Amino acid sequence: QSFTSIARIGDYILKSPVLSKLCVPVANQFINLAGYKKLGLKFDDLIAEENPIMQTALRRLPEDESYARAYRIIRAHQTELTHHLLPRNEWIKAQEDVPYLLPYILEAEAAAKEKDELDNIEVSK
Amino acid sequence: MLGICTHLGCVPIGEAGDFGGWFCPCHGSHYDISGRIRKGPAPLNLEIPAYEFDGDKVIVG
Amino acid sequence: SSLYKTFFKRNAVFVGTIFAGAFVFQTVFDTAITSWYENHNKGKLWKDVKARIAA
Amino acid sequence: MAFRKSNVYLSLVNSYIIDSPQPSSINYWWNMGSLLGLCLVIQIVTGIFMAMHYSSNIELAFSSVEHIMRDVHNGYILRYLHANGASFFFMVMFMHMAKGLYYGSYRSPRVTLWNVGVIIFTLTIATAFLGYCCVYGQMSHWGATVITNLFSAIPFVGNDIVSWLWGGFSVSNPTIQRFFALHYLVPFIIAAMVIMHLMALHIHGSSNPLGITGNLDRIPMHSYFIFKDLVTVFLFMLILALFVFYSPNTLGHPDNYIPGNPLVTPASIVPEWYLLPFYAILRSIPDKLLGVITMFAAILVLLVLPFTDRSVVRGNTFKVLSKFFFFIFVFNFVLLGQIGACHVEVPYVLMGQIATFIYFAYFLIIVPVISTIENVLFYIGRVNK
Amino acid sequence: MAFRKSNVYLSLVNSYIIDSPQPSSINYWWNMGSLLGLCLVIQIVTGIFMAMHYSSNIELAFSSVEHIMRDVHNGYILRYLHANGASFFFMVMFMHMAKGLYYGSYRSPRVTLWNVGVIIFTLTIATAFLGYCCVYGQMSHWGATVITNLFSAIPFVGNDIVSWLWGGFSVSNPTIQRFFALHYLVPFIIAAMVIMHLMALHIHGSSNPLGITGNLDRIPMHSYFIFKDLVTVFLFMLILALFVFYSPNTLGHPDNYIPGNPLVTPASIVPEWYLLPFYAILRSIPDKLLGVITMFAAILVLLVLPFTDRSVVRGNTFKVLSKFFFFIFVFNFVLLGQIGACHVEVPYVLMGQIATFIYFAYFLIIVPVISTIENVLFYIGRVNK
Amino acid sequence: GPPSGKTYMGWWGHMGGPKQKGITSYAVSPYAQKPLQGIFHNAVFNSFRRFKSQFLYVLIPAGIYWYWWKNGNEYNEFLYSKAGREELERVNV
Amino acid sequence: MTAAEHGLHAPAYAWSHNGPFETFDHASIRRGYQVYREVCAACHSLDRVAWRTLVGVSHTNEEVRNMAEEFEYDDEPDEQGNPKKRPGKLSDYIPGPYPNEQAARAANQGALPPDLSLIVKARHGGCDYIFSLLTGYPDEPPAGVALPPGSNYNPYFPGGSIAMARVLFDDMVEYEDGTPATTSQMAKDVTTFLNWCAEPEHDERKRLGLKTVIILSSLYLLSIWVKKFKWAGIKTRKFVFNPPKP
Amino acid sequence: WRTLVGVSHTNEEVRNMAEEFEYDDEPDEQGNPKKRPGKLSDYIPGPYP
Ligand code: HEC
Ligand code: HEC
Ligand code: HEC
Ligand code: HEC
Ligand code: HEC
Ligand SMILES: COc1c(O)c(C)c(C/C=C(\C)CC/C=C(\C)CC/C=C(/C)CC/C=C(\C)CC/C=C(\C)CCC=C(C)C)c(O)c1OC
Ligand SMILES: COc1c(O)c(C)c(C/C=C(\C)CC/C=C(\C)CC/C=C(/C)CC/C=C(\C)CC/C=C(\C)CCC=C(C)C)c(O)c1OC
Ligand SMILES: CCCCCCCC1=C(O)C(=O)c2scnc2C1=O
Ligand code: FES
Repeated sequence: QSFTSIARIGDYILKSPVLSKLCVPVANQFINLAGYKKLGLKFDDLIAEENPIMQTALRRLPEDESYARAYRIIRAHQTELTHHLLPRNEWIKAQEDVPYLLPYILEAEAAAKEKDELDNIEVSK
Repeated sequence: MLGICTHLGCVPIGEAGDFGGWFCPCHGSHYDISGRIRKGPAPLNLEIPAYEFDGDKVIVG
Repeated sequence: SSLYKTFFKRNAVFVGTIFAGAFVFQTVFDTAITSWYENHNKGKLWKDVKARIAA
Repeated sequence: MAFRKSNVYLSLVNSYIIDSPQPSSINYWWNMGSLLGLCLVIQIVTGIFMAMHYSSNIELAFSSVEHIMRDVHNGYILRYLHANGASFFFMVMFMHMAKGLYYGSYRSPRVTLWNVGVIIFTLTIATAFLGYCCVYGQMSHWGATVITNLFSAIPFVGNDIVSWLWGGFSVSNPTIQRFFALHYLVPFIIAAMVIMHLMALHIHGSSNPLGITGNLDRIPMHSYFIFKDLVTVFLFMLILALFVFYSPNTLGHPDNYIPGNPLVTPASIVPEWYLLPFYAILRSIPDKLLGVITMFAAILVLLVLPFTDRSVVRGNTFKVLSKFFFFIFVFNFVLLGQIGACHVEVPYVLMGQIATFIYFAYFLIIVPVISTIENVLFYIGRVNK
Repeated sequence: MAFRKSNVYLSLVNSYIIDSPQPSSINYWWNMGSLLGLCLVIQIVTGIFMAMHYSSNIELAFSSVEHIMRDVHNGYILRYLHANGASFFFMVMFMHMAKGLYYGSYRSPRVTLWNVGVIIFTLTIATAFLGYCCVYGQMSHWGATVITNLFSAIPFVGNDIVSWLWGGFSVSNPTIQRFFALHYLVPFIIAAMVIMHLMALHIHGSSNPLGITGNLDRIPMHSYFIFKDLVTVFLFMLILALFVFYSPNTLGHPDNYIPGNPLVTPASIVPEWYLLPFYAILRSIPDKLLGVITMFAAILVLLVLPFTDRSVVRGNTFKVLSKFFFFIFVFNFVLLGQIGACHVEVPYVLMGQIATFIYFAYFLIIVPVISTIENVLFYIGRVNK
Repeated sequence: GPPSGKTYMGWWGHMGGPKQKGITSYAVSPYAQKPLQGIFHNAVFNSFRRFKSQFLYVLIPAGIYWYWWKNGNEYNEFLYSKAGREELERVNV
Repeated sequence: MTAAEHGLHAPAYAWSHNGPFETFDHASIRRGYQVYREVCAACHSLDRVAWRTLVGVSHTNEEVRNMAEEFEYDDEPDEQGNPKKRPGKLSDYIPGPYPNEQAARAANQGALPPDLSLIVKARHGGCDYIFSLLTGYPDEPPAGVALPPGSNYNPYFPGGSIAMARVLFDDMVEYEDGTPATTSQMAKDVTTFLNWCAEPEHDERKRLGLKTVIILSSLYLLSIWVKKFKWAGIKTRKFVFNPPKP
Repeated sequence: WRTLVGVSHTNEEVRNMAEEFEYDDEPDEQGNPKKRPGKLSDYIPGPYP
């Protein structure tokens, strides 16, 4: 499933005050139960990278964010192998759990979709 | 008749089942007192082989 | 443990000493087991039954 | 460079067993693979030694196995090892497969890795079954009868393929002898398939429990994982030892200690425990053709998972809804097995039918629906607009 | 890149069969290798199909082969193909080996390639022999007796290894049954060994008739050599067809159509034609121990050639003395074979002894001496000082 | 050799990850560490934790399936006893 | 399925051979053999057991030799081709009461007494089942049971209707060792002897098992320790991040 | 016997030839052994036992 699609559905729900008050609280509870934050990871760190879109995205990511993603991932593997969690004061806070890679992922998907569209354009005389 | 269940080949058990006939323990096919398929995966009735009578004996073949 | 440093002195045990020990172990262990086993079943074995028989 | 790197043969060993970069965080669930190689060896070795004393003729097969049990020095150890080993082979395979399911090991770029694994599973089922027929006990004969008849479901030629497979009017001397020849052959095809499995694994490497990349922190296979593999290898042997010496027939069927009889099918037939879930699925469809098609589909549906998993992250580690449903699937599978050991009676038939539904629905409905919902939840829980 | 290059499995096929760079000048002598793979397949396929109808019991073995001959549809085609195929397997192997000898294929950097080939040759001899014993004819029984006794020559434990190998007091029911199990196993070890042979060949590539480098002018395996291989594959099949249908027993022994008899050894024993040269060498030494040691040495001496060939150029193409002596060696080998088919009588025993001497002297004396002389001749024929 | 297809894993020195900088690792030889015995007192109450977070995902689905099985079994037993031979003729065929 | 069809569940008797460290009771095996010869052998064969296997287990080399010689087996034809008999030797297999399946049925209302060589392994329940079946014949079948002519009732047998009548009655055997030959004592004995027939490797198998389990247990524990040592450097490894300046 | 049919003799001729010989048949309802004439499936008998 593309991130363009995830955003469409997610934004629609986010705007309408009917669903926005019904869902978000459930989603927040879901995110806490997932527990990735206790390992020092941000959700965007969890996205599977073995595909062209994600490789383009990670390539465009500015230097400072890249070094940080690297530290978070290594730190996560080490904690996991020790079968512990990070001390609570090291957990990623909700304010920090920002979709930092998302804008690069969406830009790449649109670029990709356009090319797919243009390579297949029909012509009407 | 031939005691070969028409489903997957097992030999039906005598005087058992829900129709006073034979029952195949393999997948649960029930046959009646005429040897017809009444319930279960078996699609046909127990086949009848060629035979003739000769007094006190029958010759199957 | 200084008990180790007296025989091997800060070095690991070598294959030769391992193989040699294995041959010793195989015999000692088998006797220890067959013994304990037969004693546990005293009275049930053929040895024990043969004694109570006279022919 | 080191000799282990330059030599044509040693470099293969070096790249696969010594210097292979492994993700630092893999857990004991990643130890099942080596355990599967070990099982394959134990099956081949004990099998060849018994083949030296075995006769495939229908009039001698059963007695030759008894001959292996009573006269061959250490013969009973060979037979109980081979027999109990087959069971242990499946216990470990299911865990290997379940591990893959849970961590999204079947996902891109390891699809080829997953598909070759499905082929191996099929070949293993075929192998164990053929071996089962070689004992020529009561269960053997009827199993050989049922499985070969499975092909009569094919329209038009079906009954022909069957008389062909039998080499005669029924399961007889041409059947069991070809089954022995075949039981010996297939294990070497599994070995070749296992090599292709490993080749596919080597191009992208192992995944890990976090579901993300391992490229930032790897450690050599040699030392770390060689010694960790040793831990489970010994544990595996301890448990197998307990069955072989203390309870050799617990995983078998008493009916197989009775010579096959063409005229009498046992009053109660319970197939091998690892085939029970499939036996239940077959039994749940009151139609011959549809019955066999659905059973085969229970295996082929594993191929669909890379496409129906709509998630954006690999694995169930950080997914509440997916973990929950994963276990519904696991226990549903065990239930199917329990139903397979029961008689076709009232509460059981309907339970069998519902469990079968649930089994297929997991792959085709639950996973795609749940993964989509989870994708959205992950998004709206952090985006502020 | 092309899919054949990127796919994990297809690239192997591409690098070995399609894009492999071959020296533009190789001749039909380089076609024997593929012919050897073909032979291996024909042996495995026909063998498995016959195994479906074969019984290894000593009381049924001979008759089960007759059963394959008389009752199995196309059975005689299977047996004559398998039997005549073994012979053709050796005819082609000798030519493959002789080709290597003549062109210096055994030289550096292809030593590993040559050594693996020697191992394959040994495994093939062992395989054919075990198969020979499965017929359980008169020749079978005595062959099984002689070859297993070969081990009694070992001091101290020798007679023990023998009673062990037999599984009893003499060649009996435990013997033939283990021989069948073993005959089925070994061919798959040859296959694995054939893969290692090919791996070793791939690192430096094929040599060529000029004996020099091929790096300046290569052409793709695909098209050129695939189609050239087809030419000899068909010729090979035509000739095998002539024996199978028109003269199926010319390469066999009439004594094998007589069931084995523990109490009577045939008045005239002539082993398989491809073993005759070795049989003659054995017979030429009036001592038991020394007799078997010299025979085994007749095979192992092939390992010495990379060191005793003192030449500075690879191959006999441009070498007068070496070509001449190469053929003395070839015809000496044929002579040894002819001696093996004769009775141990007067002119023959001495001829056998001299031929054996010549055989070993080629590797240890003639080649090193001649190659040195040729090196010098090459020098003084051009240097003017 | 022949050109190789692009993958998502390399080898030591070119593994394929992003350029690392700023991260510093430290380690102490296993030889200088306390012989295996300290995996208690400090590493005992910490353990069992990685199952207190999971058992629910396993227990509930297990519970659900155990009761379903027990229910159908007890019903079967009743149907084939004397008391239930009446209901058996009702639900059977 | 109705209880009458499944058969009454056999309870768990305390056999001296139950338990990882327990051997068969060879005295019981010996007695059991006598009960088999004097009672069961009349209708049951024991085809898979060879005389030689009795030596050193339940009888002496001499005793078995005498027992085997009381029976005749087909010998190799004489110098002229006419068939001839011969006394039994240790290499032979214990002979059965019938020459073929048809004669076996003729002598039993049409039923076929199965071979007892593997009977203990060829039935769920094992020893508990065999014993229970033998000592579980009621004098009269439960009320309402329409027992077919020539059949007998036994609750432990599936379907209740068995073609074998009760054959063990108090003191029908004179135990050579003096033991009181009550019906339960005899059942307890044959069953033990029948267990040995089916699992002759029993005693030895359990001895080898004890060795195997001790070594593997030790190896397993030792590997854990070795693994932890080899992993200590990675396990206690520590990281620190210092954001690089632009 | 069957291999002779269509080779050197007719189906009928071989049937007559085979029936002139006796072979061991399956035991009767009571267990006593009994003989039987030959059929095409049998193998040509030899002069000595
Ligand atoms: C002939 C008069 C018998 C004597 C003496 C004994 N048995 Fe028997 N037995 C006999 C028959 C006709 C049958 C067939 C029963 C049937 O309905 O098929 C049997 C069967 C058994 C069995 C198998 C029962 C089963 O579970 O299928 C056993 C275990 C058995 N018999 C044991 C047994 C022993 C140990 C005996 C001596 C103490 C004995 N039998 C005597 C006929 C006769
Ligand atoms: C000839 C070599 C050989 C190989 C290779 C082999 N087997 Fe067997 N197998 C046998 C023989 C002989 C028997 C019959 C003896 C027996 O029952 O154990 C047998 C029997 C079996 C049985 C029946 C066990 C029982 O209850 O008696 C199974 C199941 C089985 N094999 C599984 C396997 C599996 C799974 C593999 C490989 C992955 C395998 N075998 C490989 C020879 C082999
Ligand atoms: C089971 C598979 C099987 C394989 C694999 C196999 N064989 Fe055989 N082979 C047999 C059987 C069965 C026989 C006995 C039937 C016969 O005589 O042909 C036999 C017989 C033989 C014989 C005796 C031929 C004769 O005179 O009857 C030889 C020689 C032989 N094999 C060689 C080989 C060689 C060489 C290979 C492989 C490179 C091979 N076999 C592989 C099954 C096999
Ligand atoms: C239906 C699937 C499937 C089957 C069956 C299968 N495998 Fe795998 N195997 C996988 C997958 C997927 C992976 C990748 C695991 C990962 O990295 O997450 C894998 C990985 C492996 C590994 C790497 C270590 C590990 O356990 O993760 C080995 C070794 C291995 N398999 C061996 C085998 C052998 C041997 C067999 C059976 C004879 C086998 N596999 C059968 C799916 C399968
Ligand atoms: C004792 C030696 C030896 C034996 C036996 C041997 N090979 Fe070879 N093989 C060689 C050598 C050396 C080469 C290299 C030839 C060259 O390039 O000059 C070679 C090359 C090859 C080639 C390349 C093409 C050719 O014919 O030159 C193939 C294919 C091959 N061998 C297959 C096989 C197979 C299949 C077998 C047998 C089952 C086999 N070989 C047995 C020595 C051997
Ligand atoms: C990327 O991740 C990995 C990983 O790649 C690997 C490789 C492993 C380690 C595990 C393995 C390599 C398992 C491999 C298993 C195999 C290759 C098995 C191959 C199988 C065979 C059956 C070989 C065939 C054997 C024979 C032909 C011979 C047997 C018969 C004999 C000796 C008969 C002898 C006769 C007589 C008379 C004496 C991991 O643990 C792992 O985890 C992270
Ligand atoms: C550098 O130079 C080269 C060169 O490299 C190559 C490769 C070749 C070409 C030749 C080859 C590649 C030969 C290779 C041969 C092999 C790899 C053979 C491998 C052998 C096997 C026996 C495979 C094993 C087969 C099986 C397990 C299956 C058979 C059994 C079956 C199908 C049973 C089916 C059962 C039923 C019931 C239907 C050249 O000609 C050459 O010359 C210049
Ligand atoms: C994937 C293949 C699953 C195999 C299902 C067949 C199971 C199966 C039956 O359906 C059967 O009726 C009998 S009778 C004796 N054994 C069996 C058996 O194993
Ligand atoms: S075979 Fe009778 S129901 Fe399946």
